[PDB]
Amino acid sequence: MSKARVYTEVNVIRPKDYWDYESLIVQWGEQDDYEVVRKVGRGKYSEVFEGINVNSKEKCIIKILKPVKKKKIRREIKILQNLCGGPNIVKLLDVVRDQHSKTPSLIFEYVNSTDFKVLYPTLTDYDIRYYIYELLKALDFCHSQGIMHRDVKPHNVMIDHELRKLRLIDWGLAEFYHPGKEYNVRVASRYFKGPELLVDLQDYDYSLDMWSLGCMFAGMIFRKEPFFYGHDNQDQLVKIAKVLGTDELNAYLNKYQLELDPQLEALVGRHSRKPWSKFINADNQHLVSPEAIDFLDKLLRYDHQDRLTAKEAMAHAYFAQVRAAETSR
Ligand SMILES: Nc1ncnc2c1ncn2[C@@H]1O[C@H](COP(=O)(O)OP(=O)(O)NP(=O)(O)O)[C@@H](O)[C@H]1O
Ligand SMILES: [Cl-]
Ligand SMILES: [Cl-]
Ligand SMILES: [Cl-]
Ligand SMILES: [Mg+2]
Repeated sequence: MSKARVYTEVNVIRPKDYWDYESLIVQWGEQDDYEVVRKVGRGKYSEVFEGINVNSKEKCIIKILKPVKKKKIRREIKILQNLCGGPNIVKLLDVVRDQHSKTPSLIFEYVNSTDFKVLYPTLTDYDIRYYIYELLKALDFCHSQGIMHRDVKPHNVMIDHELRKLRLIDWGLAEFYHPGKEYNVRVASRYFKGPELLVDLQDYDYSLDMWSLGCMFAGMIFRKEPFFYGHDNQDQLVKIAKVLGTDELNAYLNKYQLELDPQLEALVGRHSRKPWSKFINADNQHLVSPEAIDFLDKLLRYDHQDRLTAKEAMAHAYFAQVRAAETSR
């Protein structure tokens, strides 16, 4: 079986009540202490509003969880409480519920987000280095708490470009890492699913989040988001294989003793690894550097054991000056 290279035993050492979200008894707050002000988003499982504290009027975010199973409600709540206060994690402020319908609501800090479709074309070489570093600080922290995010994507990375604050949000797909556990591969979003999700490798770890970050980083520096534009889960692996090459995919399949479907094998075919320099053009050359390619190259690997950890990534030469500006304080 496969185990994480780092933070392998966190949930083994911690007391059971840290990761046993099934047995969590929520201590709810007064639900009438908040009221919606304007609907701000939606989803398959919730409907998030810009709320407002009834007293302070101070704004917030009210994520009203739809009829989901109580086991998944407790999981997201327990993860948000374990990660509260960590660097660049969205701050859970309160947890309330109706008392009549038992419908729960998660109260978050408000973030003056700029949607990635609007913000990303205006990001510079320095902006990308800074924001990816802030996102790496969030991933390293949650990995150090024995938790995988499993839904890293631009829609879940809130950026207030005026204050240059970043917040990793949406933890409804997050899970505790237990060594040797077989997880559901129906996680994350199509364009950011790691190869392990597309080949049914169920004993994945924190490195799944590093692949998703790699897809984001590729789409940013090449100004081609989504970078792997697959039309379904099978075509997603095909889009990956024509970039990374099939010969390293075959080695990946042989190592973990996996096998592709007869149908999927016909679509993947045989392909040479494409050099990252082939994706440079006049519109994105100002964002692409040799350090950027080396850092990207060490994230997008079939074998999840060869991907950089978050801490290994923060130490890459691509982030040298960002660390210089950070240590100066
Ligand atoms: N703290 C926040 N501040 C501002 N907007 C927020 C905040 N949290 C969430 N949102 C908005 O709400 C949207 C969806 O919230 P989210 O927590 O991802 O619910 P969701 O149902 O899990 N979405 P999904 O990825 O489809 O499952 C985001 O894309 C933002 O536009
Ligand atoms: Cl799940
Ligand atoms: Cl290259
Ligand atoms: Cl990590
Ligand atoms: Mg989301």
